[PDB]
Amino acid sequence: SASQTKVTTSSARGEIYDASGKPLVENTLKQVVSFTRSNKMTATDLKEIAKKLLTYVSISSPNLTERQLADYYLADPEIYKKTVEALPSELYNNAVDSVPTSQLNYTEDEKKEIYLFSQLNAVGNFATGTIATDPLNDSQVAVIASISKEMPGISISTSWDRKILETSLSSIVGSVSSEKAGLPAEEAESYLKKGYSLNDRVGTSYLEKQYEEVLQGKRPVKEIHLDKHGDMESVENIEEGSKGKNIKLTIDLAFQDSVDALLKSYFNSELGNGGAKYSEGVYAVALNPQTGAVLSMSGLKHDLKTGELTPDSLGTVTNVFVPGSVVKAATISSGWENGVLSGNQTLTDQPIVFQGSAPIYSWYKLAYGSFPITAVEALEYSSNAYVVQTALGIMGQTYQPNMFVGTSNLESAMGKLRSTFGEYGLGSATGIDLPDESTGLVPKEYNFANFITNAFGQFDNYTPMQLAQYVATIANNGVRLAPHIVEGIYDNNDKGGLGELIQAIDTKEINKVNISESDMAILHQGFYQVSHGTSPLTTGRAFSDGATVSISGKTGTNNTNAVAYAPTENPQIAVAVVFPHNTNLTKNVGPAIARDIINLYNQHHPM
Ligand SMILES: [Zn+2]
Repeated sequence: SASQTKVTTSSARGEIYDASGKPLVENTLKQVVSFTRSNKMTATDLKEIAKKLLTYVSISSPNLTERQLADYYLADPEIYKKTVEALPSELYNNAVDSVPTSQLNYTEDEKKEIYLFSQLNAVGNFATGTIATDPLNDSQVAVIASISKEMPGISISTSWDRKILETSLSSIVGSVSSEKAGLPAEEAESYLKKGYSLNDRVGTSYLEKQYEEVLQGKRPVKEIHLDKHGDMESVENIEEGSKGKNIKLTIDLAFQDSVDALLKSYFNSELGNGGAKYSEGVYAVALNPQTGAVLSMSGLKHDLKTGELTPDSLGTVTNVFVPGSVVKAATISSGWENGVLSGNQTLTDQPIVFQGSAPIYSWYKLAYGSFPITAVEALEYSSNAYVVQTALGIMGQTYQPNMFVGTSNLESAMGKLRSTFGEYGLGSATGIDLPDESTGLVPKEYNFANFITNAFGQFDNYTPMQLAQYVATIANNGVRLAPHIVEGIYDNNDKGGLGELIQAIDTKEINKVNISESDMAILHQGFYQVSHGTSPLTTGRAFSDGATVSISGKTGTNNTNAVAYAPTENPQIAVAVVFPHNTNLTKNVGPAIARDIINLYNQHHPM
């Protein structure tokens, strides 16, 4: 029978780099007081160590918990034997812990040695823990190092402050927990199970959290074995510690910055002319449709209460917007999957009149009367009649003007429409490499009118990322890919910086949309004619106006959203622009913004 026990110490966190290698985070090296605890140190011994250490360190904002107050009170061996004396070893510690009031009389200078006592008390037997204090300077550290021998247990070691660098990707990088705030409390149990200490610093937000396993530094491990009582025999080493592995993003700072500037430019323009007065902002996501790589995620928040403009790149994955007409492709796709439409089917474009409700029109209203229209043309002219007749078909009915609609098949129809939408990413999880994306506002309580509006993008709300995946799906011929913001995992070179490739994050297929290849080609013809058409009803000629490459896309019609991919023949970029609640009917900047993003990218990475 011999006693076994192993202790661990954390290392430097890996760093985060943009597509070109610029660092986005900083490990600033610092020196800290460390404490190594022995099974032999009593609480009175620990008290004596705190008081000696208080002469050398500064303690500013001590926020002691009752648990800590009581531990310090009960340290006195005589006062512990007395407090349990009046009660009706671990169970005996906890019951005696509910026996004293925390209304104790400790001077402010007293509260300081209680804080330190706490820090020493938190360190497990034989382990080496950090003793959090105010920043120590070079001279202050040299004093402590020289008188360490007088406080057995105390030493000076090297730690690291984590800081985020001022860039447009600073919001996406996320946060890491302090060594004082320690391991996050509502998750403490699930980390201890993994191997983490109590005062470890771990990603609590966005990328730091998502790639925690990659960024966390490898630990140096030591074993200690115990004799008879459980006392230290010798201190043997198992594993030598190293800096965490690095991650490189798919986003390039230069490009991201130029998209932010372009969004601000268009937003102010629209704000100035009054069109954007009640608009919450403008968001843009550009993806690579062959891989799912995220090329930029930009956002500009306009506060409707003060008026201020602030960056909001996370809005692309957390905020939801009515999509408008850009979703017409997904509704037509649903008609094909549910046997309502056959290839490029001709419908009458007519006002849609249901009993007990206002007629439904398209943007051109009555200007051309009723006329035959194909699926290609339905996308090109952005026809509501077409998608409304399609939706009504999914519900099992043929449109006749003035019809009373039976709603016996409404849950089934809505389910089928949303199911198709979900295949494109609209209302479902995108797969993106962040801990918590919104999946959109998809209401479970709805009626017939809602089902119909949903068909032309006027009910379910989606995020800008979902809308980008949708059009990247069309660009990738129906094969929907998980977006990823990280490109590969990287080693470190000789002095803690971007070394060589460990594991390139590879493409992930999620599903393939259940439509024919020729049906997918009909959606491609539609999206092309939106931008290249010659009809008075053609809706997106602005996509082509000064384009350096051939753009295909779809406008959203209040609402000035747009989606696009390019080049048409061999798509390498797919973009979604979300510009909610813009009242300018005159000129539609949605397509213009998407074109410019695509031009921006083409100038940066030639296609
Ligand atoms: Zn051993």
